[PDB]
Amino acid sequence: KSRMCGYCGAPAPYATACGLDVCVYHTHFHQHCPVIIWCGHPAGSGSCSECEPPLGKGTSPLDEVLEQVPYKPPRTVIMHVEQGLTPLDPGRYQTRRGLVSVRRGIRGNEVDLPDGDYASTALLPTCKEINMVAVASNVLRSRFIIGPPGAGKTHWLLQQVQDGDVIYTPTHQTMLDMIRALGTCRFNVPAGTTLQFPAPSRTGPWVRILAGGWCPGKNSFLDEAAYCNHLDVLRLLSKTTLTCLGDFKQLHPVGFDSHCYVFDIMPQTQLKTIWRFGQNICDAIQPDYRDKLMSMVNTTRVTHVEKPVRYGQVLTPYHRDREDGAITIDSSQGATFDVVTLHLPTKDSLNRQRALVAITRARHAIFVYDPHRQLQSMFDLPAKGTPVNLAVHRDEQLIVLDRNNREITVAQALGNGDKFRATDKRVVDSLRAICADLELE
Amino acid sequence: SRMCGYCGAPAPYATACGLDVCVYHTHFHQHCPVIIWCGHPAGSGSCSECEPPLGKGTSPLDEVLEQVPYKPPRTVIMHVEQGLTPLDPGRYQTRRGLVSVRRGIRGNEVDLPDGDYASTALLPTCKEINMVAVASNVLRSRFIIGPPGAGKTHWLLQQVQDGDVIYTPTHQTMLDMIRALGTCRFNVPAGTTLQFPAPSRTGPWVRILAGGWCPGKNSFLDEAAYCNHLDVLRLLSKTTLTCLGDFKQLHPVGFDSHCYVFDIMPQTQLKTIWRFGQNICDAIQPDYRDKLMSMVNTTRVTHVEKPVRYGQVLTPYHRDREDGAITIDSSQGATFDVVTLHLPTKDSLNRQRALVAITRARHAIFVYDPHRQLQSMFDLPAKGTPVNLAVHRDEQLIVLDRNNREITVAQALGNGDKFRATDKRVVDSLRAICADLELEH
Ligand SMILES: [Zn+2]
Ligand SMILES: [Zn+2]
Ligand SMILES: [Zn+2]
Ligand SMILES: [Zn+2]
Ligand SMILES: [Zn+2]
Ligand SMILES: [Zn+2]
Repeated sequence: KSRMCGYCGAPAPYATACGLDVCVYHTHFHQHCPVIIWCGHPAGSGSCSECEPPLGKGTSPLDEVLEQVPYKPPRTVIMHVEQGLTPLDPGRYQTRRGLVSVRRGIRGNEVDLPDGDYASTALLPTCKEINMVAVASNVLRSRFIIGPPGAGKTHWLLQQVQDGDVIYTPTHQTMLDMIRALGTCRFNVPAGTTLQFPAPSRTGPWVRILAGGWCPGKNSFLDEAAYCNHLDVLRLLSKTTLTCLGDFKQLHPVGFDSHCYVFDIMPQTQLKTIWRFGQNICDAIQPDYRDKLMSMVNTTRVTHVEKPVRYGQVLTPYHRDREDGAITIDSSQGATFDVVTLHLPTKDSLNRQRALVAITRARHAIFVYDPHRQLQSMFDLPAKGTPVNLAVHRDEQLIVLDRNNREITVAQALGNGDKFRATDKRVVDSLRAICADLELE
Repeated sequence: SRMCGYCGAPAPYATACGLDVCVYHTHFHQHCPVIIWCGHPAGSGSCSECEPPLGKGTSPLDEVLEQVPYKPPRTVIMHVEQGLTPLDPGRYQTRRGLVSVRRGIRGNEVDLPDGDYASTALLPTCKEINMVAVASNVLRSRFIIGPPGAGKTHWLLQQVQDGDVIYTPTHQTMLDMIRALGTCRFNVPAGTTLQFPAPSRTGPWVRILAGGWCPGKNSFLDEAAYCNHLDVLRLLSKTTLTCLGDFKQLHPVGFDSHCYVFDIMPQTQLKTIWRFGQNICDAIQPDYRDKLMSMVNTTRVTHVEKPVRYGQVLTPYHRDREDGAITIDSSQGATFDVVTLHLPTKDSLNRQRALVAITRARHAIFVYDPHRQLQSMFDLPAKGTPVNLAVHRDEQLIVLDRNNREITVAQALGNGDKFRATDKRVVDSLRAICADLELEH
């Protein structure tokens, strides 16, 4: 029945409002939110003889991380205490006589408060289940795998996960992405997803949304780690070690300056062999990666157009510029296409991470429309030729670009004696069907 | 009431082979005996009606039947009791000539009042064959010659409607059809030693050729040069066909060549090849009218002086199979990345079986021909490939450089030549292995 302190796992009679469990000493070293102490007041408040002592800065990295998660206090609901029953929700409240926990009874909700009216604040779930001792060691027992785009980190996970293992992943979407590279996996469809999830096949490794806390398994993995909420990572490292796959040079987490500090003190190894694009792309993105990248595939065509084009998937920075099937660059992390157009109509719109992702989505050809010459400032991606015939869909119509980017017909492509380049199944199926009809007409 | 298979007139008799004959045609089926007005077979001077001698028939059918000799069954005894016998349904020749043994909720449903009659069963060989309609229906059908790797089965997907039917000659061919189709109705055959998917019942049908005709809108014949001559006739007794095949690949088992009907149908040939290089295309071009064009890189040809075991090993004779090698005839419609042709026995290679063997692999073929059998049929020179092949041996991925030297994937990454595979399991190994080289070393 006794809680241990999340900073100093000594006995923890108290709790922050956010709410981490603190000991008698650490009540004055959590400047992130108030902590009510032995007297009815919060520490630091000059309200009496006990809350008079001043607060101090905390030495934990947890403190430094809360500096980017501002405390939004919820408003006081009031505590109407029966004989022992009260009409309130789950529990974990700070009244005025110390911490109070109301427990789920189906014969009413029971509290160990004598009959009266007490003003009560709900505790947040921000630092619940965080144990900074456990984190301190576990992080040193964990590993981080830098998978650049197209190095197949997401695949190495498959040739290593076993069915008693748990895979954590940050968003509903990345969750789904992982379900499908696995196939048979166990999971729960998140409350309030706006997507359609397969059937939870009940004989596979587990897949869980990072925000769900820790769940026991044998080995645990963190998918798209450099992107994950800092506090939910810590909630994991308070209970297990982790095998972390991600990339610092792509997108940062959505409410934070950079990636969580725990990855910076892990041992880090980086995949160097790339299965998705040509060496010219690899060379363009090399500055962001320590070890040399070696491309297993052909030169990816690079073309810089003067006026906008619509070849392949169109990627664009800002939502307002999306036309006719295009998508945001951010929404394309993890995705792969044969051909992308990089659509840059709006100025000061392309940050270095957003540029990385975009020039590494395509396999065979990228078309860059960069009137404000933004991309040259971050990546040296010179125009590059391929002596092949590109095949891509556009408005459900197979079109063919020759080695000089002229739209020609399937028939003319067979005439010019250059091979077709394409990987997408539907493109390749349209391509093979059409060549049949040409011969049988 | 039954018409005649030769002569669509009232057919009150029937050959031993299952073909309904009129009164005229009784004397013109030299393939097997048939019984007349009396109890005797014509020809046999053994009565007062069977004295006139037999005549040669003038249908192509008679000509086909010269290739399936009549094997007459040992005479069963038909125990007619209750009007029911304990023999299996069909047609028999008792005492009385024509007697039909039906389905029955009673069990058998026989006429011929009770007694115990020596019976002979008719075979199912010419059952439901109407040469009149065949004659008229061939001239309405079409034949698509699809050389190996022309993807004839792909053009078929792009034409078939849900009411259409697709016949196919073997269990294996049916499977491969079903998988290329996806959504398709079928019944798994009885006795199958293979693993069929679940018969999605919202698709075009897919039936086994020996399962006779079944209603449908448009019908199709798969690997038509390979199909049983008489089973094809059964189809042309009821509908027109669209036939996809290759006369220059295997013959139907137990026949000289393909069924004559394809010779009097219009024929067109696919010219575009998606499987092997133009070197292999040139090697087989004598067997095809129209020029073959390859859409893929050269295939390596290596003539070995010792037997090897690189890739999938093909060999003509069951006797020579060792360590997972497969006969050449088992490999029609299969595709591999690398094949080894294992030619250790003399006079083993007809022309069809070489055509098949040398058009199975995508990227490399190794020939072991110490009896120099192949040269007599196909000019298959040696050709080099500036690449590193990859293939499994015995659960172990081995790599061959551009000089056919086994190397390690480590060394492969060093010689700076791209890898060349397509098989999924091979490519996943290659990937997993390159991961482990940079991750654990
Ligand atoms: Zn403490
Ligand atoms: Zn706090
Ligand atoms: Zn106080
Ligand atoms: Zn007749
Ligand atoms: Zn017969
Ligand atoms: Zn007679």
